[PDB]
Amino acid sequence: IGSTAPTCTYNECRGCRYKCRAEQVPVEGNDPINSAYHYRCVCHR
Repeated sequence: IGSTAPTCTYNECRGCRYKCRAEQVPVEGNDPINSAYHYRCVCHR
């Protein structure tokens, strides 16, 4: 749908040891032009 559909692949968290997942993280809101949404990988429990 956007860029990282298949998350960042648990390897994205190579090191920790909990639940790994990636998601979209916008910064410039969205109402105005759409050009500021990236994706990152996180490792929480």
